Amino acid sequence: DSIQAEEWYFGKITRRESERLLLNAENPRGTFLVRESETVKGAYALSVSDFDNAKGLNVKHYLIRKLDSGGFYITSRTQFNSLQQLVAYYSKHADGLCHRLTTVCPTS
Repeated sequence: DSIQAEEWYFGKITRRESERLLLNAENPRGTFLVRESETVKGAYALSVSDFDNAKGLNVKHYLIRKLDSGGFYITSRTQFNSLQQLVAYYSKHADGLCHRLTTVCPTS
């Protein structure tokens, strides 16, 4: 219920560590996690594995903005009341991302 209970929530890990976890060649395309942003205080980052036509296995990082008035978004036109809801939504369809979210990042 709290974000801290969610298996895809890794909290305060670095961008480099997110890539280490996500770049496993075993992870399906759209393997993901959510971490605290290291660039924007109080924001989150959605880190997603991908297979790029030119660069092969790569990780894409999307900034999730947090509103003081409540709510989260990658883009202000598609807002959610929780990170849980945002994850559910992007798990259904890419809607802009490199791929829909498919697999919770296996751990380390």
